[PDB]
Amino acid sequence: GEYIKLKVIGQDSSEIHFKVKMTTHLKKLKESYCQRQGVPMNSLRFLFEGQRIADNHTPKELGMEEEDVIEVYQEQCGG
Amino acid sequence: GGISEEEAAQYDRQIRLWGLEAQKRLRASRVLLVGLKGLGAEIAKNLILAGVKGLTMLDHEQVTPEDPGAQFLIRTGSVGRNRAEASLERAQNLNPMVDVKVDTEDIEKKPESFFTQFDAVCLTCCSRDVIVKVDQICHKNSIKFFTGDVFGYHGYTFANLGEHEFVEEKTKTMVKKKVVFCPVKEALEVDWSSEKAKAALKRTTSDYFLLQVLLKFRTDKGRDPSSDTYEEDSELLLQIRNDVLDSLGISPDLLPEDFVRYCFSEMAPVCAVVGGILAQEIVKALSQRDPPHNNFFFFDGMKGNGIVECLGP
Amino acid sequence: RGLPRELAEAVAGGRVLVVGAGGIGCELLKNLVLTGFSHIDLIDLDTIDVSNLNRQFLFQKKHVGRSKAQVAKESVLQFYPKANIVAYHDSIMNPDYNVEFFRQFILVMNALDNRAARNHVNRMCLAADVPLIESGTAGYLGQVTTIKKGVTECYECHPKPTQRTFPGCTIRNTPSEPIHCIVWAKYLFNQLFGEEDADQEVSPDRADPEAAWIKRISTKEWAKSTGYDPVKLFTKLFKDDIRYLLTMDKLWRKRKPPVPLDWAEVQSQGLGLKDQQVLDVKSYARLFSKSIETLRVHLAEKGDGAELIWDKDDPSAMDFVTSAANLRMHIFSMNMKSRFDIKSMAGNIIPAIATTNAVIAGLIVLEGLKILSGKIDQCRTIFLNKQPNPRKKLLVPCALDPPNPNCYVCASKPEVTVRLNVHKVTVLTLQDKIVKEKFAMVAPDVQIEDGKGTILISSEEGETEANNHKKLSEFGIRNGSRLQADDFLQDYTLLINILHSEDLGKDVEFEVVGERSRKRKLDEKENLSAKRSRIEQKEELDDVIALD
Ligand SMILES: *NS(=O)(=O)NC[C@H]1O[C@@H](n2cnc3c(N)ncnc32)[C@H](O)[C@@H]1O
Ligand SMILES: [Zn+2]
Repeated sequence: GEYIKLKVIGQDSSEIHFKVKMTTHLKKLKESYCQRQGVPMNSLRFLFEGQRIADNHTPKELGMEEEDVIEVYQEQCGG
Repeated sequence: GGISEEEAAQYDRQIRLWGLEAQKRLRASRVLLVGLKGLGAEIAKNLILAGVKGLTMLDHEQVTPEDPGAQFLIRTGSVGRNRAEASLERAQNLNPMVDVKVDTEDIEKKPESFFTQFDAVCLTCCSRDVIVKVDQICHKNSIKFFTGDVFGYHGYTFANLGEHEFVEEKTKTMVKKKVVFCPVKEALEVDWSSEKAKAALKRTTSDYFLLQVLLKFRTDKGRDPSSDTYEEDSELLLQIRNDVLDSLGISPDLLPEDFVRYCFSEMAPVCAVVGGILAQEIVKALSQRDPPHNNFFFFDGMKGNGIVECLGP
Repeated sequence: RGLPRELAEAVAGGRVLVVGAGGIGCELLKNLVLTGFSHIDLIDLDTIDVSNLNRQFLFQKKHVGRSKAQVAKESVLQFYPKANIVAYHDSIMNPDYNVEFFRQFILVMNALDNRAARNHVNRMCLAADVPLIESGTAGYLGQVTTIKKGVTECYECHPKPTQRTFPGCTIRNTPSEPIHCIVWAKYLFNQLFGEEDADQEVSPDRADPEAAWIKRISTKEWAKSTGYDPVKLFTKLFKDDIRYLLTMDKLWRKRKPPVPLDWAEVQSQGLGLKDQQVLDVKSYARLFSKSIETLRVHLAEKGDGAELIWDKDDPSAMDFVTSAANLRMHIFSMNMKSRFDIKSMAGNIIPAIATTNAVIAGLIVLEGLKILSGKIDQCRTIFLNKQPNPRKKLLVPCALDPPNPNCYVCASKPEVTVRLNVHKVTVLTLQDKIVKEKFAMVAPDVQIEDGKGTILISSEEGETEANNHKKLSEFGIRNGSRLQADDFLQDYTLLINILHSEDLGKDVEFEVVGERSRKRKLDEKENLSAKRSRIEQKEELDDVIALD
């Protein structure tokens, strides 16, 4: 495969950068994220262009360019 | 260290969000809020629960039978009574630690030095003229300026904080930061006849233009679209759209021809949303903690959109 | 009123349920009435408390100790006595809120602060076939979404976070973070003053495998023989226990050993908010002692042999845990924390403010409307951000997802696999830790799926008490056995498939599905040497590098 820099932005306007191989299972990226950020995995939801990203989806499949953006949304459960 | 144990227990859950310093700022802060219909009432409720030093609620208008039969600061049947005055009661109960004052004199009649007892001023229900005279005054005096309004399903806020210093939290504590606002005048009058401009107009919600329309109908008729006069008001709107699109160079469909349906009166849940946001912008402004949104917030209650636009420099 | 013919009659027409009356709660009730919702049901299981007063605007200091639901209704009524509100003060898990009950509503709205009640309400609305709008806040954030049987995913289509769990040996033997010391102090409070619980011992664990190559006296028993004497408890916990740990020396080969404390030495050797000060050891010690004195009293004020329930708001329970955790901390060379921080970690306090709840409750009614006029196809999950996203969005409306076919709740004949040791696990553990606690059932009936239908658990008080203590293998349960769990109240039925396993790690009683340390550790170094032999030859499937 080839590589892309992708950026993950949080609600808490955080902004983590990643270099990923176009063939990667994006779950690997989610796991990468939760580790560099200390959060348990399905404490999150990753969005590319308003649309969900499941574990096995791929940067190729979703048609991902260089510099592209992923948005993480964490579900509050207080209230 | 020097708030009471009483305050510590009630502000507990906010102090854990934004710290004792920020809350000490709030506590030293005095706020002028103008107009007490739906949006104004939300802001009042929000800033009083936050525990500003004091809130002065200014409205010269009285309760009409057109005014909503339900208003949470205002016991039923209080028609004929001054708005600000009817309100004061329920509002002050929200938080005895806050000095909640009223004022009944029309905002236009107010001298420059009257504004200087306030660390922030926020305008609801004002005509464009008012909005400009006041913004300008607040610029002359280094007062934090806000305006906001609800129109049926839409709402917006606006902010002018001048040269604004704030601290943020650093994501692995505290960072000093600066951000620069510009007059309402410059924000409501963009030269779209530019290259920068016509380029950025692609990324600019139609709601900015819906604003202009609505501000006009307000200047020429001195009230906002009422519902039990729908037919009359709809045409006036359709009209005004065009004259204003003309005067900066916009094609009469970049703002839908259909907007007229959903911008009548005030939808209570839109007041809540926009009043939640604006109130929080003000809190942010006074405690100088966290970045404040660069000038406009536009809420579309049909789509569930909330956009933040930088419109003026 | 300002809404179109169909919709405004539908709103004066319908009955709605708002579950919970806190931050989102009061805010919602107000919006629903001002939007003209004439018929409204309101339920909260709780009274008013002072920390509520910064975001639950229907309630004033004069109202502390009264029902959240009732006072809420009183307060709306003053501004709009037209409005119809029925106000229940009670948990929605209470058996009176059956399917029939839920069937009256056209809409149910959550205003809750926990996952258990949400898992229940999710189930009631699948069962009563009623759309529900779910929502949540914390600090500056929160969200709203719609759930519709047959259309969208349900609350539990996707695993959410579980409450953070710590290995017993980490709590009792080798703490290394303040959270371990605070969890230790909660457990101790529970041994001394609450319901003794074996999963919550605070005494050192001699069976820690990190420490291997006549009983000693338990905590409650040692308390009882000394009559809950503050100073003897001190010596026992912060000295004799530590001496013993030091005996377990394979634990301290790389970690700094705990240092035991002596009561008399500590007494001989003796801005921000008050609660934000960190005190000295002496002070914590003295507070530990005073705290026992007071709790021994609270305990004698119980009627009929009952126990204390731990509460962050009870001064002396909070002091007990503050002082005990700080001392455990010190003993293990960690810097002590303030009551304010400890209260936060011990209570799991979520920061909360008014505006955030106001924004969410606002969104709730708007999505309500859309649902109620067949615009369900316009409904979204709306996120509230702190800062605007790259496309300038502060509220980010997002596409509903459809029902996940492998959901263990909303699917047709829902089914799970559970891995456990059928010889270690008891019926009671099945009942409480698995069925009630993990699968969130409220009063389960559980049988073997064997057409005789051997009973294990009944929801009928004192029917399967005798079975509690028996291991599962005593019924023949083993690999591949299949159980059937019913919560008649939630009208929910779940088949559990047992995977037998012996290899789980003595604190880990189950989990849901769905020489040679010198060879198999020096093999990781060249399973990583080979993994990035193919990485650096343009030829490896999965590869992610962190930058910044
Ligand atoms: N976020 S909050 O703290 O302001 N509001 C939470 C609100 O919800 C109530 N609640 C919690 N769990 C239940 C159950 N099981 N039934 C009914 N109400 C429930 C809380 O008491 C709190 O006031
Ligand atoms: Zn589901």
